[PDB]
Amino acid sequence: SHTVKIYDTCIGCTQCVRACPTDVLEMVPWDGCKAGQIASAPRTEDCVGCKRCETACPTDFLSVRVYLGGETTRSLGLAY
Amino acid sequence: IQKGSTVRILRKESYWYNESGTVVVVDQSKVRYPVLVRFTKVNYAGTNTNNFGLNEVEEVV
Amino acid sequence: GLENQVGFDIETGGKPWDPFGFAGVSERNGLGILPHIKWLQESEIKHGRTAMLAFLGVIVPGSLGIYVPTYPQEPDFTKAFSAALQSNPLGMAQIALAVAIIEGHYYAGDFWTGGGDRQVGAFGFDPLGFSKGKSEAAIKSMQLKEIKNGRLAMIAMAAFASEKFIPGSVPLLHSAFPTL
Amino acid sequence: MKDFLKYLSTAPVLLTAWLTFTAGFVIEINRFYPDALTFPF
Amino acid sequence: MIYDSQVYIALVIAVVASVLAIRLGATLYN
Amino acid sequence: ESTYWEGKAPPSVVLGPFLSKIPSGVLGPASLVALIVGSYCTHESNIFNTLTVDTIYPAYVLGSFLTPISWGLHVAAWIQKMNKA
Amino acid sequence: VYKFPKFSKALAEDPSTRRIWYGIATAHDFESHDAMTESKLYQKIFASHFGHIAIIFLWTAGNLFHVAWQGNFEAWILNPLKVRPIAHAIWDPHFGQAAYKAFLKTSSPANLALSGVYEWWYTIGMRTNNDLYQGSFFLILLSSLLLFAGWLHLQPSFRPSLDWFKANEYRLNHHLSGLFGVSSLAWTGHLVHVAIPESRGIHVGWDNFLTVLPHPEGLTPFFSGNWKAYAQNPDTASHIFGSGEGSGTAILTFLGGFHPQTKSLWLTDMAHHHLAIAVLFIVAGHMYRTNWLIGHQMKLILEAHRPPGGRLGIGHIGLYETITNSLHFQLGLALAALGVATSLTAQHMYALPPYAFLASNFPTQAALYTHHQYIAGFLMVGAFAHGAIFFVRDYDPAVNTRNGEKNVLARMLEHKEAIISHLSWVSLFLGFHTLGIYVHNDVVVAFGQPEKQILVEPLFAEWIQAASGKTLYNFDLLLASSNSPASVASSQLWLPGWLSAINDGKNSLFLPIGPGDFLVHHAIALGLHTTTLILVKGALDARGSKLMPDKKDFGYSFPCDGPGRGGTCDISAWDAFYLAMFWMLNTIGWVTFYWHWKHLTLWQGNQVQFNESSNYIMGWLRDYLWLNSSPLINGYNPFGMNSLSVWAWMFLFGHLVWATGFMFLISWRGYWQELIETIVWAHERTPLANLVRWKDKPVALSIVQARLVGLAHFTIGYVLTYAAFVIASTIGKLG
Amino acid sequence: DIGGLNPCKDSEVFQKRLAKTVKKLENRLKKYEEGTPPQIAIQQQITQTKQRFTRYADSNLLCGNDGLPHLITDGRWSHGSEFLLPSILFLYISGWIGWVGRKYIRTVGQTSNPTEKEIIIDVPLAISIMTSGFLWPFAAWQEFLSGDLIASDETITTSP
Ligand code: CLA
Ligand code: CLA
Ligand code: CLA
Ligand code: CLA
Ligand code: CLA
Ligand SMILES: CC1=C(/C=C/C(C)=C/C=C/C(C)=C/C=C/C=C(C)/C=C/C=C(C)/C=C/C2=C(C)CCCC2(C)C)C(C)(C)CCC1
Ligand code: SF4
Repeated sequence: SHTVKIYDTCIGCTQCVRACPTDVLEMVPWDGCKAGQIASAPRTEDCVGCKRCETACPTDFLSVRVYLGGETTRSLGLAY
Repeated sequence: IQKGSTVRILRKESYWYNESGTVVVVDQSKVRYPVLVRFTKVNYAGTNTNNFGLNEVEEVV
Repeated sequence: GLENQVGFDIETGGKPWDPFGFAGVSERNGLGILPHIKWLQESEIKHGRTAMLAFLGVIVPGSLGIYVPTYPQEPDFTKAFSAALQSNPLGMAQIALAVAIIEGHYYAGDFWTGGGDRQVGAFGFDPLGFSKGKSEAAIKSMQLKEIKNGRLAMIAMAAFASEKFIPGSVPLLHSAFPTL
Repeated sequence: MKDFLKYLSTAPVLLTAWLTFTAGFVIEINRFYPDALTFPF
Repeated sequence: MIYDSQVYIALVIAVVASVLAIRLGATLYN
Repeated sequence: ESTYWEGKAPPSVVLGPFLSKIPSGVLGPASLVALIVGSYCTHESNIFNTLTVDTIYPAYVLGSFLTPISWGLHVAAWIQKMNKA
Repeated sequence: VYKFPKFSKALAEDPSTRRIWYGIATAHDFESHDAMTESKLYQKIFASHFGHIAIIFLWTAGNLFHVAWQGNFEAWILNPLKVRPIAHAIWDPHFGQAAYKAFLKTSSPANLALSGVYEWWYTIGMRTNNDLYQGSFFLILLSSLLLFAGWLHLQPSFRPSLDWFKANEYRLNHHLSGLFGVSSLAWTGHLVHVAIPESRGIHVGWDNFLTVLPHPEGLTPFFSGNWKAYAQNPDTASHIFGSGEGSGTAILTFLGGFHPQTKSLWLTDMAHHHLAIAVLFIVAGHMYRTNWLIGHQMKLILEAHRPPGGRLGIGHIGLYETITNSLHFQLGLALAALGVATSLTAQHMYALPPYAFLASNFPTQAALYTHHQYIAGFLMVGAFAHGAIFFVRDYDPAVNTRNGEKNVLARMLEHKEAIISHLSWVSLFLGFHTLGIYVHNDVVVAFGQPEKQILVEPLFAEWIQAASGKTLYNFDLLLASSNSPASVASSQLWLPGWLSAINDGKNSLFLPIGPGDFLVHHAIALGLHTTTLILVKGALDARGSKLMPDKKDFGYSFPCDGPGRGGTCDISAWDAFYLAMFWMLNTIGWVTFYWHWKHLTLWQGNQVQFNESSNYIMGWLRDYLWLNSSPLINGYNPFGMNSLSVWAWMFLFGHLVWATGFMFLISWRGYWQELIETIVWAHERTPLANLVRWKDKPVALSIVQARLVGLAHFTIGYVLTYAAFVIASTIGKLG
Repeated sequence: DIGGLNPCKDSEVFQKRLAKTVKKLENRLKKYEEGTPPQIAIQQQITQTKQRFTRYADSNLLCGNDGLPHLITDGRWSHGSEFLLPSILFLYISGWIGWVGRKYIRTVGQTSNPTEKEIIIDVPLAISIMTSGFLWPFAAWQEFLSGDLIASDETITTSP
């Protein structure tokens, strides 16, 4: 399964979570930004690696980073 | 630094590193990156603004 | 910087003559790639002294006919070097060794970036006490005279070379040194 | 004729005019002095 | 022209070099 | 140890524990003598007299090897002189 | 599906066919294997080296055996200029009677030998098919030795430690002195003892070598110091190679030039060369320090080399630990040196042929030059790729930095933009102007006015030729003058031989050059600069750029960084190698095209054809390719076939593999995954085939794998088609 | 002479080339009629060919063994009209172009909408700058002296 990391540059704009096609990211409470929220990656087993999450990231060099790793039938997007 | 001040970006992983920007607002709360800087050159993603920390910006004389 | 250095006089106003600003390119971009003003001044003194010596060495042998006894009698500086290189190889070898020793002792390599213990053309070398006790202005005037005479000798030697290469480049030259 | 002159000031029209003029004087130099392999002087 | 004995013993020696090769191959592990 | 240097001249340890103890007043003249001898040997084996199979003269050859050496000797002489030796 | 990539558990858990594909392509990347230490890495590399040397020796033994068994070496000895060497026999059941008849040579169908091994073995003193068999036997014995050593050094008590592997001074002393100098000394011993008398008709075998004196005086002059005695009475100008007629007694001489009969270097010249090289390398092998308190510690040498004014930063202080701890830095250095060395071999074995009767073997000359130049390009690209790998995975900025200031290597990443910008400027300059002059010549010649061509005489290169003695350009410079000190100095040693060879129209020694040579050399310079630009850009930008300032965190080879922020195709350092392989192939193609056309015109005699038509592109296309491709394509026609039929088949095969590479390069993934899904559905939903199901899920090749496969097809097709063309054209044009 | 070449005025192959070209043109001329425009055009071609060959012969041009003018670009002023003078001419023209482009970029770079003035050129300012490029060698060695030609550290750099 791929690896998804969140960095404290998160501004809690939720654009990553609402762009994930496989429900990998979610918004959790935080105290490091104005919005009081930070993205989390608790379901990386469903991560497919499409990187839509970091295409919607407005922070300078990203706050969500997807590191491709071992492959799985879920991560390979295999309907068969 | 304050609103309208000119600062140099010291963050290395920045599309505006070593460049000068205009401070839009410095937040007075306990946020990690309070300084908001606006630039004339859009980055590779199209944005022209970003939040920076207090130690990642250096005011121009 | 040029305002506080010897070399400018009434001939070019009162300002240091520098049309191309070559004295101020050392401080420009780069750690050091262009010579410092100290290196340029040492080059001044060296080139001027060499040019004065060369003017004497083309005038005295070629025109006046004075020759060292066991040396070729060639009144032509374009062939005298080779003629003496064959005729008296030991003399030319000793001259080259003396020149190399003199320059190595008076090395000017820290002048390129500016600095060093020596001054511009210091060289000690005051045997007959010409500057034994003098006012600072007098020493500066003597240095200015030396620099200007060196420039004049540079011009004379360049004129010699030009007339040898392009005939008629210096009109009065052959009427002022009637013999070769 | 205020916006038409501004239209003529656009990059494509100006580049086309300049390149047409450039090719024109090059072609006419080569017509009046053809087969110039070296400098005329 | 080389003889049958010359080629045969070269083949036999080549076999020995083959058994030494698999021993190195198996020692470099599966 | 610590052959690394940043001053005007390297420490004398870079010359090895045989040249580190030679006075500069010995290395200098020795370097000049070696350079002159090597140049003369090179100019006597060749240049002045053309080389031939019958004329090789190990003295001139070995001599000529003093020219490359001379370079090292006077470099060491300068290093010793600048290090107050 | 749980035990093929034993070295990688991540791959072994892949349910798709990608596991098998990646298992092959990651087998030799030992540093990335699971449960990996440095000691195991060096030990496995050591054993792999032993196996590799064994493979090389077995390959040479096979060549020797097949020449001895199915070749015509003995017949070729008696008539080297008419008999064509045979590589090995052919047994192919698909042959028709016509193919058997056409390939029939003596007793069985056989392949002509284009490796030049006949001339090489003849020169070193082989005259019998039993001498070759002895060499094959000995080489198989050596291969057995190396395999045994490789097995032994994986045993517990015989596995070397990291300190032994990283002992630089010991390895350098031994490699230099022992390997180079002692191997040169032994080669001089063989050259003299065997080769010198065998060229003079005296057989020196493994029986009468302890009793046949290589020199009549017999080691007396060496100890006595009368070393001139070994040079007295050299081979005369009427000496027949392999026979005592007109021979001499000297063993070490200066003669220069070539043998008057074989048109190759004197055997006594090469023995003297190897003796001098042996002495020099044995001397140089004592430089570094070992257990006897004298020598050099290279760490101190590197650290002490900082310019005092300061322009290289802190110098080379951190380079010792950088090179020692990285196997990719050393591999890159070795590959660059080997590439330069084999370029040297290619450039010197045609100008200065070292083997008897090899100058008149035109197909083997072309094959050898092309082979070595292609190997050179491969080695150079590999050197740069491993430099990039070192940057990605072995470079440590902390080691190469002292108190903020950076050492000589770390400073290469500071002005990396300057380096890349100037490489780009040089490449654009050369490309623009070389193409401009070539197209100007094309248009001007096409319009029927060739006099308006821009033809620049290569005066700088002709100046060098005159400096070496060529009196063809009327320069009278150094050796073209009889009064210059350069000529008087060697007038009695090697000029008469050298001048007689350089000033000869039948040699390849310093071939006469003209404007076509100028233009093609500028094309070669453009190719070299562009390949260097791609490789250097990939190496320096390997650790990151503006588009990917964390590229080092993704490794040397990764597909991309995604679809946003613009795009991100071919952004990895591996992709720079992949792109530079095309430019290396193009540059080597230009070099080999130039060499082959020049030598085809020289051999055929119509050197005026090259000198006139080589200045414009259509000249190349019409007079090299279209003209010399006629014999090759008529290797088989609707009327018959020739022994060149295999070369035409290889020509078409290379074209096919090239275009399949085009498939794999133009069409990317994603288009092949959906098609594979359709095929999967078809297989799953069809009776009589549902009984058979795959164990690994069939998936499309990965992006990096697809790039590699397309590059492999491109390169294999390129090499095969050009080898077929050059060989068949030379054979069919020059008899 | 230089590089083994010979002057084209004494090159037999050069005259052979001229004669062959003229003969081909005349043979083409034979198949047309009277003073018809095709014959006039072919006659003009013949005249231009003769003039070009005569000018190349009397031009200090060195011809090889193929009877074609070879360019001597080692730097000698004797053959200075082949490369050196065209080199100076191009350097002047290209420096003019680069200088006016750089001056326009730096001039509209200090306005409110620098990017707008790059697709829609300020033709008055463009004409003002373009005709001022005749002093580009002097302007360049008056801006380099003042330090206005080169940036120092405001230039951007990648991560490593
Ligand atoms: C690699 C060249 C080299 C180097 C690094 C040195 C270094 C040194 N020399 Mg020296 N020298 C050299 C060549 C060199 N020499 C040659 C060829 C001669 C003529 C025979 C001399 C004659 C000489 C004398 C007479 C004296 C020195 C002295 C010195 C020392 C300090 C003073 C000084 O530098 O002024 C001397 C500066 C020079 C002589 C300038 C030499 C410039 C060289 C020729 C340029 C070479 C650079 C070039 C790019 C190398 C190419 C590399 C590769 C392509 C082959 C110093 C250790 C002094 C000394 O011993 O102090 C105690 C001293 O009195 N040198
Ligand atoms: C690497 C060297 C090498 C190569 C490329 C070849 C190539 C060839 N040999 Mg051969 N051969 C070699 C060495 C080699 N030989 C040696 C050393 C011997 C002496 C034992 C022989 C004895 C031999 C005979 C007797 C015959 C051939 C034949 C042939 C041809 C058909 C293949 C065949 O039947 O192989 C059979 C080969 C053997 C029985 C000997 C083993 C070959 C070597 C020792 C193994 C090399 C392995 C290599 C390094 C890597 C292996 C990779 C593997 C793991 C996939 C082919 C041209 C046949 C032929 O001429 O047909 C026209 C044939 O009848 N060979
Ligand atoms: C005298 C002792 C000795 C000898 C003969 C060798 C020999 C060898 N060692 Mg070795 N080694 C030694 C001592 C020795 N070692 C010691 C003491 C150590 C411990 C410090 C090591 C540690 C060691 C390691 C760790 C490895 C080796 C390896 C090798 C092999 C290299 C591959 C090969 O076949 O190259 C053959 C090469 C030649 C015959 C010569 C090459 C000729 C070159 C290419 C031509 C150059 C000419 C010229 C310079 C070109 C440029 C032109 C010029 C103008 C510049 C080789 C057999 C490697 C190997 O393969 O292991 C099996 C390996 O991995 N050794
Ligand atoms: C002695 C030289 C040498 C050595 C020791 C290595 C060693 C290494 N290289 Mg390297 N390399 C070299 C030369 C060398 N290379 C050269 C010359 C090039 C330029 C072409 C490269 C380019 C290169 C790249 C681009 C990469 C490596 C990598 C690696 C590492 C893993 C290798 C691997 O996984 O193999 C895998 C082996 C294969 C996939 C087999 C490929 C076989 C090819 C396709 C040829 C087979 C087709 C054959 C000709 C069939 C003929 C067809 C017929 C019809 C005629 C390893 C440390 C990789 C790495 O990760 O390094 C850390 C990596 O990415 N190297
Ligand atoms: C010469 C180069 C070449 C070749 C051979 C092919 C071949 C093919 N392409 Mg194509 N393609 C090419 C270039 C080429 N392409 C390029 C440059 C592009 C870039 C735009 C594409 C883009 C492309 C797309 C987008 C598609 C194809 C498709 C196809 C396949 C059509 C089905 C077919 O005929 O399979 C039969 C195979 C052949 C005719 C190849 C030769 C097979 C021989 C003659 C018979 C079998 C030989 C035998 C098995 C050998 C066994 C011995 C061996 C093991 C040693 C086929 C594999 C389509 C596809 O997927 O297939 C439906 C498809 O959708 N191609
Ligand atoms: C990326 C990288 C890398 C790689 C690199 C490379 C690959 C390089 C290449 C390089 C090269 C490839 C180089 C080359 C060089 C060459 C040279 C340097 C040459 C020289 C020569 C000479 C000097 C000569 C001289 C002479 C003459 C000319 C004449 C004759 C005689 C004489 C000898 C005098 C590494 C890994 C390292 C690391 C990391 C980074
Ligand atoms: S890849 Fe990016 S987008 Fe697709 S799931 Fe994992 S996180 Fe959400």
